[PDB]
This record gives sequence, C-alpha cells and structure tokens, in this order.
Amino acid sequence: EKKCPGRCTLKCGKHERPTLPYNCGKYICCVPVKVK
Repeated sequence: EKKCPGRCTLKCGKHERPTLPYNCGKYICCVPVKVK
C-alpha cells in the first residue's frame, strides 16, 4: 500500500533512488524513498 508521490516509509537519505528496495528506502518504493 504506497501513498505517493515520494514514499518508501517516509522521504530519502543514503543512496537516493526510484522503486528499488536498496540503500535509501528498503520498503514500499516510489522516489523520495526512506533508508536501508
């Protein structure tokens, strides 16, 4: 359940990125994704 335009829990930090569970958001990913 994503609530976009910028969400993977909240907005970016480490490797700032769209759609991958990654480095910025490891979670439900739009583009201002959270963190690993």
